[PDB]
Amino acid sequence: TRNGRDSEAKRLGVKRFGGESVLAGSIIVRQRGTKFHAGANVGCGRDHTLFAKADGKVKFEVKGPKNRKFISIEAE
Amino acid sequence: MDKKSARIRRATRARRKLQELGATRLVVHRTPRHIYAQVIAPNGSEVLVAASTVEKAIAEQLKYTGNKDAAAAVGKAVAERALEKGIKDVSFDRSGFQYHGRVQALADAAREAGLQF
Amino acid sequence: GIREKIKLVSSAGTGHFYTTTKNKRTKPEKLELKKFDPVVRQHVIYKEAKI
Amino acid sequence: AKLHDYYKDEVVKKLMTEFNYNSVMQVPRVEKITLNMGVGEAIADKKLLDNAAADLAAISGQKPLITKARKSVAGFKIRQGYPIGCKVTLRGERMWEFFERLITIAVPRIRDFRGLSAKSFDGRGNYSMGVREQIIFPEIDYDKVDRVRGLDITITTTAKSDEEGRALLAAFDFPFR
Amino acid sequence: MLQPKRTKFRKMHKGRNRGLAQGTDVSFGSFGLKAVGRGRLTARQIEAARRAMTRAVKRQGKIWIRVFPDKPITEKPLAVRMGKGKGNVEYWVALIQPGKVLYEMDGVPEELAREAFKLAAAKLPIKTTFVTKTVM
RNA sequence: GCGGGGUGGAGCAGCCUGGUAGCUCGUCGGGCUCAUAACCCGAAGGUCGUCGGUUCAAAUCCGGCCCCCGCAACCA
RNA sequence: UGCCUGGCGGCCGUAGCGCGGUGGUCCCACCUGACCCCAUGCCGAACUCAGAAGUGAAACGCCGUAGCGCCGAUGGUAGUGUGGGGUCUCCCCAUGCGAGAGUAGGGAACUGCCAGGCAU
RNA sequence: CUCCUAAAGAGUAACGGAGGAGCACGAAGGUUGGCUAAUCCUGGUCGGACAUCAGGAGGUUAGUGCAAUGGCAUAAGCCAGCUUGACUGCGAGCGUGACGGCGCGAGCAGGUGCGAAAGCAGGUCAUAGUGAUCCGGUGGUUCUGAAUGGAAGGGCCAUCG
RNA sequence: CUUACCAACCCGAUGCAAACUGCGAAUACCGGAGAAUGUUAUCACGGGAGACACACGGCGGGUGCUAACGUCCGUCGUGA
RNA sequence: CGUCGUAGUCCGGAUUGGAGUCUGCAACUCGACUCCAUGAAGUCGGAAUCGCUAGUAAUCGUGGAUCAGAAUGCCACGGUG
Repeated sequence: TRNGRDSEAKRLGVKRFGGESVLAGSIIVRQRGTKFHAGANVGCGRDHTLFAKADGKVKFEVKGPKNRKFISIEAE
Repeated sequence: MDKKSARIRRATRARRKLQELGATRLVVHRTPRHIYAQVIAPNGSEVLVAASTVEKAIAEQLKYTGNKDAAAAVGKAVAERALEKGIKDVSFDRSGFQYHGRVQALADAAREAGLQF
Repeated sequence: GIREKIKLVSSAGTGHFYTTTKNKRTKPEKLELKKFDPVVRQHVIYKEAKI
Repeated sequence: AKLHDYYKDEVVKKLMTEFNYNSVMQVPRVEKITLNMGVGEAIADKKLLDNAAADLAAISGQKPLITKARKSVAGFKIRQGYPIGCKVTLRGERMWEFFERLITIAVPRIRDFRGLSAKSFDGRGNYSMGVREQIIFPEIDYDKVDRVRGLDITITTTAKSDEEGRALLAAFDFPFR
Repeated sequence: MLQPKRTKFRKMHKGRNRGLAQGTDVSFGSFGLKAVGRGRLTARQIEAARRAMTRAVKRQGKIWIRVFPDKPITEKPLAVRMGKGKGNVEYWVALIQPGKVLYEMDGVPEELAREAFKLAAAKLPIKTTFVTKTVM
C-alpha cells in the first residue's frame, strides 16, 4: 500500500582495522551473521560481535577449506 | 558414504575446540585390527610421543592385537612414555569414536598410569 | 497477549521469588524449577504462585 | 539359514563362471528384505494401524517401525508427522529364514498364481514386488482378519545391473513369468 | 508491444545512461541496425520500427530484435502536485548506448536490407547506422 | 479522491473466526384433476468476477486488473 | 637413503571431477562371529564387541590421461582521484591509478611431524 | 525491525521504492551423543500428478517458531538422553547515543546442570515483540520511627498497574 | 494414428537489474612509521554566546518530464 | 420324515460364458427349451392408488385357441379356502 517506514541504523561494521592495537575486551567488528569468524584470542558474542580476548594487534586472515575470513589477535 | 569421512565429521568439532584452547591432545585411532595413540603438540604439527600395536615392542606380549585388553597396553605404554618426556596434563581426543569399549579402555589405562585428563 | 505473568516462590523460608510468563491455556500444570536462592545461597526448588 | 548355506556353496560358483568374475566378492549378495505396509487410511482411526502392524509383526517376528509423513500434502489430506504406515527391514539369517518362507510357502499360496515379472527391477539390480493379500502367510490366521490389506516387498542386492540381479534370484528358483 | 511478463518490482529509479553498449556486432543474421546515438527506446517505437521493416521485405527472411524494453517509466497525471509518492507506470523503455545493435536481418539481399533498415530508422528517436556481419 | 459489493437460473446467506456451500423461488421427473393453477412426493444445477500470492488446505486471508452501486470534489 | 602404508598437520581447486590403469607380505578396507559390553524410536545396516577363513570387487591409495572445472599473463578497453575544456541528460584533454571479461598459456598439487613395513 | 535509495568505514532526506513487529517457547532453553536436505528419476498392493518402501541422480536449489537481510555442515538445521545457567553478586575493556539510555563482554566469588574429560551453559542464529517520571499496590527488610517504647508513614530490595 | 499451434528442462549463442553477484577498482576512511612545514593549528575543563528560514554553482543521486531560479539528501566551492 | 436356523443365506433368480436339443429352406439381427458355470437388484416398497361380499378374495396346479416353432398374455377348469 504505502511506504515511508524504516528502522534506525545499527552502526555495524569493523571498529578496529588490521594492525590496530587493542585492549582485552575491545570490540573488533559488529555484524549480523558471522561474515568474519573468531580466530586466536578472539571471542564471538551472542550477537556474533567479535571482541578481543587479549591485548595485541588485530589480524585479518583467510583460512580453512572454505576460504573464510578470520580475525585474530597477535598478542604483543 | 564411507564410514571414515562420516567419522572425521564427528571429530571436527572437538578438534577445533582443542586447537582453540591451545591444549596438547592425545589422539586415538582405532582400526578393526590395531589401535594407535599419539600426543600432538599444541600447534598440532609435532608428535611428542606415540604408541600403538603395530610396534613389535608391544605387540609380542598380546594374544590378539585388536581387542580391549590390547588397548589397555597401549594406554599404559603411551602414558609412561609421556610422563618421563615431561608431559603430565593432556586432553583426550576420541577422534570420532564413541568413548566406549577399546578407546575407553585405552583412556582409563592412561589415566591409571598417571596422565591427568 | 495470552501469556500471563507468574512468580516462582522459593520452597525455603525466605520470601525470595523469581518472575516469569506462562501460557495457562496449554500448560495448566504448575511450574516447578530448581533455582538459586540468594538468601540462603543454595539451589532450592521454586514453585509457582500468583503474581 | 537353508538358502544361506545354499548360497555360499552352490549359487556362487555357478555365478562365478556365468559372469566370469575374477574375485568371489564380485558376486551379488542379498543385504536386506524390507516389508512396507502403507496404511494411508489410519488417519480416520489409529486402532486399525496397531493391529495392522501386529500382522506385519507376525510375518517376520520383528516389531515394526511406524513411518511418519515426510511432508504435508492435501491431495491425501494429511499434515506432516502423522503415523501413516509401518515397515520392517530384515537382515542376516532372519532375512534368510524369511526368504525361504515365502519362496517355498509364499509362492504356492497367492490366488490365481501366474508367476512373478522379470521387468520389476529398479534398473541397478534390485527387485520389488507387492502382495495383495495378507492371509497368504501361515502365521496370520484366516479366523482373525479385520481387513484384507497387502504389503510391498523389495529385495536389496549388491548387484550392479538387472541382469546380474535377475541371475541371482533365478539361482534361488524364483518364479519368472 | 514488448514488455516483461512479470517483474520483481513495479517501479525503478531513473538512473543514468552512461557508457558504451554491449553486443556491438551482428551475431544472428547478416545485416544489422546499430545505434550511434544515446537515448531511450519505448516499446511502441520498437514495434513501429519492426512493422516498418517487416512490411518492407514483405514478410521474408528472418528478423531479430536485440533489445527489450525492461525498464518501466512512470508519469504523474495532469493537475497533480509534486509529492504524494511515485507516479504510475505508463510505458517501458530500453536504454540504448552508442554501438548497440538494435535489429538484425537475414535471408534478404543487402540492397533490400538497407531500404528496410532505412524505413525503420525513420521511426526511432536515435541516429543509427547500417552494419554487416564480419569475420571476428 | 474514500466505503461497501460480485457465489446454482432469479433474490439473499456463509467471509468476520481457513478445511464443512444454506434459504425462499424457479427448473426437471412423478402424483391429484375431465384439464390447468394451487397443493403433495422426489430430483438436478454453484466449484464462489478474475489473475497472483500466503497456506498441507482459500468462496473465506492478503495484493493487482475488470467490472457494480454508493459518499466526497471545501476557502479564493 | 629409497619405495610403500597409517595417523596428525600446513595449504585450501595449478590441489576438484571425470576417464583409463593399478595395488594386498605388512597396512587399510571389506570380511567372520555375536549369547555377552554396547546398539537399532524395527534391523549387529550403523554404533559396539570377539575374531582372521576369504577378497582387493567395492572403498581407499597410487599411476596415466587436457573431457570439464580451476589458475592465468602481455596489450587494449571500462571506470576513476586532481587540474582544465566542450556541442554539457553526455563527453574530451593533461596527469596518476587502472579493472572485469576474453586471449596466449599454465595445470592431472606441494609440504611438515611421527609411526610401521620393505629394500638398502 | 529488515532491505534499497546511501555515492565500497560510520551516518545521511523526501507524502521516495518494498515488507514486517506490539509475540511465541519449561522447550522451541542447557548439555552430551548422533544425524544431514530440496527436487527428480526407476521399481513397487490398494495408491491416484502428489502418502509410505527401495535404489540412483542431485548437492542445500532444503531447513531456521515469524518479515527481510546477514549467517549457518564443527552445522545455528534434524533426533534422542539427562536436565534448569531462562543462576545470584560483580565486572577489565569496548560499542552506540545531545541526553535519558541501549548494546557486547573475558574474567572473579557463590552455588548448579550436562560430559569420562578437555569443557560448555548468565535463555532462544542475530537484528522487531515496546513506555520515562509521578502516584499507588503486594512481599521482604541486623534502615528510619517528631518526648520515650512501639506503631503509622517513609526508605532500601524484589515486583505489579 | 498422424496432425493451423504453444512449449518446461537441458545445450549453444545474446542482452538487462536500486532492492542480482561465482568478480571488482579509483577515491575515501581507520591504524602504524618517517621527515619537512604550520603563531597549538589538537584535546580537556570553565565564562559568554549566536544559530537551528539558508541560496546558487560543480560532482554523485532520489523525486519531477535527466521540466523548473522546482524539490529532497551526500560532498566541495562561493554568497550569506 | 430329514435338513437348513435368520445370513443377501441351501432366500432370490437377473445377467453373462461355455456346451447342446428341436422346429423350420434358414434361429446373426431375432425362437423356445436343456446341461454346466456365474449369482444383479431385492430384506416388504414416498406421495398416491387398485380389486374383492362367499366357494368370493388369496393361493395352487390343468387345458385350449392362434400356432412349423414361439404364452409371464387371453379364454376356460378344478384343489385348498
